[PDB]
Amino acid sequence: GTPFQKAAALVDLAEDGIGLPVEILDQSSFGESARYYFIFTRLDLIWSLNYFALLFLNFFEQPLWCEKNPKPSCKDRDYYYLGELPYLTNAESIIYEVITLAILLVHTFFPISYEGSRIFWTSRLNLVKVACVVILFVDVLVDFLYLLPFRIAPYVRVIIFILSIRELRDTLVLLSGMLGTYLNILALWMLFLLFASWIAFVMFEATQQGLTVFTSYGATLYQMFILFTTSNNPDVWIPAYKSSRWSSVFFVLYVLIGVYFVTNLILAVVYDSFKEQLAKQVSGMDQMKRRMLEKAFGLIDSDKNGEIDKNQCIKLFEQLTNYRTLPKISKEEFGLIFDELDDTRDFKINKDEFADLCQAIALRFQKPSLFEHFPQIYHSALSQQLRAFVRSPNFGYAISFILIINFIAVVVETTLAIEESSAQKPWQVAEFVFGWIYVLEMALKIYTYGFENYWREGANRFDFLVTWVIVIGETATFITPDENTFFSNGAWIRYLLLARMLRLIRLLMNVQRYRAFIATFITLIPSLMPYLGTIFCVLCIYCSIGVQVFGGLVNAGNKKLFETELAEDDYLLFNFNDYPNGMVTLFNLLVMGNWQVWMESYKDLTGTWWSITYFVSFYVITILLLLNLVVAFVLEAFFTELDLEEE
Amino acid sequence: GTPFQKAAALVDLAEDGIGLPVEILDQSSFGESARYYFIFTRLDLIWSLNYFALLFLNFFEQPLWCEKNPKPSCKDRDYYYLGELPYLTNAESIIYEVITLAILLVHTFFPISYEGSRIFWTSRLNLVKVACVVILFVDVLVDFLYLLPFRIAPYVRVIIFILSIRELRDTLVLLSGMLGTYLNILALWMLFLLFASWIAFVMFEATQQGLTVFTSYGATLYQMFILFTTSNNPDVWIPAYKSSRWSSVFFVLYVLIGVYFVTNLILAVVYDSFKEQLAKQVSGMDQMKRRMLEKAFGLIDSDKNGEIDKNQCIKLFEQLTNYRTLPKISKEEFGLIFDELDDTRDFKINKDEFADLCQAIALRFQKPSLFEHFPQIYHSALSQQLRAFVRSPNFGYAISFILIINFIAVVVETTLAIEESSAQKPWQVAEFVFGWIYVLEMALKIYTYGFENYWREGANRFDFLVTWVIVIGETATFITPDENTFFSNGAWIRYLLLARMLRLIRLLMNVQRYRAFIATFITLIPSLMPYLGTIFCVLCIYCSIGVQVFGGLVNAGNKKLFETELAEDDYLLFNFNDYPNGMVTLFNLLVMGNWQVWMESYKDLTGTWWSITYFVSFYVITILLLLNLVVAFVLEAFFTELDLEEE
Ligand SMILES: [Ca+2]
Ligand SMILES: [Ca+2]
Ligand SMILES: [Ca+2]
Ligand SMILES: [Ca+2]
Ligand SMILES: [Ca+2]
Ligand SMILES: [Ca+2]
Repeated sequence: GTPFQKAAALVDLAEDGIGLPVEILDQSSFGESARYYFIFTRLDLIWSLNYFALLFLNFFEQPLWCEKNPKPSCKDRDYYYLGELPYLTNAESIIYEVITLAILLVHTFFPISYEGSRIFWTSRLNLVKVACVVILFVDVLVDFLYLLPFRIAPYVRVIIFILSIRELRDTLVLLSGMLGTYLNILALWMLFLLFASWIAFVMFEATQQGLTVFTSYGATLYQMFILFTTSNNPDVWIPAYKSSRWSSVFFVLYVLIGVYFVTNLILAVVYDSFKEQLAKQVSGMDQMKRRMLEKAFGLIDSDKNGEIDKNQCIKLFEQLTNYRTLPKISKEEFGLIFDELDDTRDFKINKDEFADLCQAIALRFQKPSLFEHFPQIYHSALSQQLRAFVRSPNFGYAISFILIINFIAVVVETTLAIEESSAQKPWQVAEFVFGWIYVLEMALKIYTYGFENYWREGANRFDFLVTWVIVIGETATFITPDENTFFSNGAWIRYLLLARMLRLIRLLMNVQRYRAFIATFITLIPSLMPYLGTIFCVLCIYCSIGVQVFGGLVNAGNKKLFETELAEDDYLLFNFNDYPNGMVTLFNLLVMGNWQVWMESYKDLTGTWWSITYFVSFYVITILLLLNLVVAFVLEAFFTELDLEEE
Repeated sequence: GTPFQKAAALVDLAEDGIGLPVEILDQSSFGESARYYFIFTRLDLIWSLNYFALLFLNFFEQPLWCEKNPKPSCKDRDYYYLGELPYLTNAESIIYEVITLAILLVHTFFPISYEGSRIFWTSRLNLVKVACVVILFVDVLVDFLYLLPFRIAPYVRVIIFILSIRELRDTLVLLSGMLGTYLNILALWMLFLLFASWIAFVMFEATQQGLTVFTSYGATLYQMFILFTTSNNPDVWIPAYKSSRWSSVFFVLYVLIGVYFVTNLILAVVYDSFKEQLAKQVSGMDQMKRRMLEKAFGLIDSDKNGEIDKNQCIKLFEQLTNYRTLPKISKEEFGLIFDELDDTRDFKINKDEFADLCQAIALRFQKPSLFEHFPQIYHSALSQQLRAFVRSPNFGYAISFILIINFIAVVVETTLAIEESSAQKPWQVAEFVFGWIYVLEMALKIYTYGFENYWREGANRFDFLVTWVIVIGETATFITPDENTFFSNGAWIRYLLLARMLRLIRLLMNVQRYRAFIATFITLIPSLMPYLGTIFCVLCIYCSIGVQVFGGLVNAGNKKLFETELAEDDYLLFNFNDYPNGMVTLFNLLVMGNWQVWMESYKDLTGTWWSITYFVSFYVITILLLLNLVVAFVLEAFFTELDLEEE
């Protein structure tokens, strides 16, 4: 067993908790596990595609209320206000499920090769994975045999997706940590609602407002909760205002105190609890990483000199360069990283000085063109003058001028968006000219900056891609002047218009203050991804629940639906019949926009007051816990960067 | 001229920028100015009452649209949806205005006595004050003569009230400072709205959504601005969703980006700018305060020894204690203040050590009963055991037990809130007993702690007041059992029930985690008062404007009003006919609850697209700038208080 291989495995496990167990490092037959692990990691993209396909299966699955026999079969996509996504027949669903299950079974049970036997079965996460996959196998086998209270496949596959990604698991652990403090603050919020509703119930006992709205304590509590959400602020206390204008003072006090005090208090408590949870998790990961790096360093130096020389550290570099989970490293980057790692400047790396490897490896991003093969062309008087022009600050001025002229052309073109394509050809030719000038611009920029220097930064690659896609689109439009179903259609023209509008957005980066804010947003989006994914999974679970319980109560032939708020407001296309319909309905409830319309209506269709436990629990878990968290991150990023400029 | 008098004036000016001018300190005839200033400050409560009466005059003034001759006179409070506040006739209005104007004229022109002549006419604040008062005098004289485009008195007296209070002036200066940054971020927000609306206009050109909602660029910009506030989130893009379910992706992107990027960015920018404004203002005030303290210290020490001996420093306090604008100081507190001021512990105060006078004076709040006059009663065997009981921790346990019994009794009372008073007398006697037990409790607490000890803290005073207030009412209810219009009325019984329920809040006072949050809420409001006052003044200005322009367009006989959103939603009692009606309508717009209903409707009644400039500006100035600032203070207070414990 080569010690450098064990050190490379330890570095992989030090970068993140995913890796080989520490209990297999010194045991015999180490390379056999290593090769199997490497082959497994070669297919991470395949595994990711499989998991995403497993999740996206739910969008196309036939709803359970179609599994029965409604009086019209649900192929009439308009009767039940469904729409726009196809349904897999039994054969398609079965073959798709079998494909996904085969890939999942290979993925789940493959670790047994490189984890030994006892280690695989002694891990809680692996036990949960195997339990989920065996439940999935039993469920699909039952489906095959039948061809049943309900199908448990959506929930189990969503759980598999959640625990297949490290970030979602971390988010769930953090939410579990927060749960206690969240329940504590929820108790105070509930006490405030209960006392305020009791006060309102007693005050408006025999008044006109107590005979239409606050009929009992339960109705008063319900309406006061809705009012706390400010979804019906003027509506709820119109009778009180009409009977006595002084009654509005109490409701103004309630709304103001509730909204500002309670809402901001809940947000602050959630942010504090999540910050403490992050502190604990990050401390745990940091200690694990430090311990793993210490073990690796102790393993490497078998001479016990205390420091690592040049050749040994280089050898470690090409031993660990084989992993795909670590950043790519070049040849001279080996020496560059070794030089950067040295802090005491002694051509050697200390035990504590080596504890900064993970940060150091992905830190260079620097350093030469292929245009210097022929020096008779690159070094010329006209070439030199053009090279002087390209870095001249007036080059950006000229580009901005061309962009403004393009802006004028696009605005005048959109002005005549009603007239037919008879007079559109001169403008199309002009935009062809503009696109080809932009192509000349990018080609000249490549011809100046070189190839690799042009490819180092990512924004330049994005500009590269957008320029090519827009120019190939405009060429496809131009070189085919005859009518065709792929070039004379208005959709292609609209796409071309949007392409020019994005190219005109490019202009907005001229203003430094706006460019800073756009850069802050763009940098923020990757860091907000795990929480958005957790919200997406929660919406998936709630959509499964809503299709299960509120399945087909909204129809075109229902009688008691047309007396509800949903039909009167014309939201009947926002329902829980489909999976996509649930995806959009939970988005509409996700913003508190007329959110009580659904809760009022489905409570009527279901016929029980228990159904609101679905929506209330949705509001309490999603809006008060997750969205508050997202808003907290957005505010924190903006506040930190804002303080960063003046600091 | 006594130097100690000049030092006292300088210390008064060092506490806050309000005081005598610095240019009269060395001039002859100081006591004449000092006595006039002292007499003036003796009437600060009268001045405050006068200013508040001037501000509250607007609530009762007859609306201008009544000064004309409508077909029915506006004494019909039901025809124009007015109500509940009386109108002053011409004589009452004239006499009230003359009284207020005379008092304010005395207040404004009095500083001429103690400030010389040139100094009074060389201050910008005095110049604007005299301009406001002369404009008010001209306006009231014109009103008297007439017995006219519009009445300028409301705005003028609102500005007089605004600049009569130092905190409102400071808030206006800070808003003027923020105006530039707020305008920049508003420009960015407007660019976002403009381009998003253009993209939506060209996307949905010939679609069903472009033929009903996005008819033109102006209508699209209007609807997208409304959608930015999520006031009509599902409503606006129903046609797009019904024609193509994929069109919802664009609107989901727009709404999410708006709500979670732009709104929070505006909030962060406003908070950062305002925090910088506080930094500048507080730095200026602190430097001015230190300069004034240095001048005072240089003035007092005429021996130039560099430190003040004890007796002279004590003598300074008898001179400076005559001002009503400085905290009260007791005779024996002089030595304690002198001891606390001394940091180097040398029985003397240094030049730099004198910088902490304003902080030190209002800092002691410590240091004894009158019950010890007879020692034969207080020092008794039973009295000693009672003293042991009262400080025992089980005393609070017994109090809580009594409170829980009171809870059970009052809940059972409220259950039988429908039955009349025959069975209500046993419960009335029960609450008679409970209130008198609480009276025994508070009197016993006085007897064990003393009188001044019972009076030092303010919460004890509040408990004192509420105990007497509730017990006098409960005893007046019982001692007069016959029917009366002041004791047998149901309103009095309801007041008694609310008083008891408010008393039961003490139970929540026990839970430490809830106690901290309630304490933070109580402590925050004193610090939030100037901003709420600024918002109140802005609402006053907008109410004056709305009554002026949207005066009587909402009637019971209007034809085009019943085709608007206002009448259909039954908000007609929320209008701008009155001043109180404007006070509540601006509150409903102040919270974004169905806020576009008014803006849609008055745009129809006025018949111009310019009227929305009233509401849009109201959104831009109040909600984006002021309410965001209030939310920032609430968040900051909660966050700092929460982080205090873990630190
Ligand atoms: Ca790893
Ligand atoms: Ca070594
Ligand atoms: Ca070293
Ligand atoms: Ca003063
Ligand atoms: Ca002295
Ligand atoms: Ca000293």
